[PDB]
Amino acid sequence: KPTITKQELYSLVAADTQLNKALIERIFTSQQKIIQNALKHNQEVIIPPGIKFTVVTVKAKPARQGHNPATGEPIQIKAKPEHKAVKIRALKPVHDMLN
Amino acid sequence: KPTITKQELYSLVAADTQLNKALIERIFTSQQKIIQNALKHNQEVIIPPGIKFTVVTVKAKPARQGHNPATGEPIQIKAKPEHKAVKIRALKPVHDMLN
Repeated sequence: KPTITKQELYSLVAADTQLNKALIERIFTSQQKIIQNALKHNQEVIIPPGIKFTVVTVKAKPARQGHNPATGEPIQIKAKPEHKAVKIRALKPVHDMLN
Repeated sequence: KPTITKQELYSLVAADTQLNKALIERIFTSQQKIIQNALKHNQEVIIPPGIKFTVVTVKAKPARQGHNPATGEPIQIKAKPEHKAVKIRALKPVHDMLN
């Protein structure tokens, strides 16, 4: 049994909720933007079925200096400066989802 | 800015969509029971806004003794048995949410 896509999820929800699949997708889009707007304001969000959205800070990687092993030619890497990233954490009900 | 509770999210979605909160809650309840039922059939599922749900077999890990790096306080870590676990991975839309 293969993976269940977002678009099949919408269909499965709509049939189980007995609601218009278009209204269903309106809901998740509203959630999607609320999650987005909060994170941008460094606000954390918990969504069903128990996932926590975090804003984490990523350390800067300095610019680096190397050589091609075969040809001895130099290669370089840009410095990737420190930035903000998004982490999700499975909460209590997601761990217990198999119980 | 404080964390938005799983319950506070419902209120915000209910206002943005102009749906009643109880209608919002029935949708996510249905989404939970579909995730839960598919994972218990070892089936993968993708949910908005871009999180993938996987069932993995986690190996047994023996108990170990850690240390608070700044004080040297010992901290024991209990042994985990061989268990099945729910793993969630963030996809591109979530990792791009701050962009």
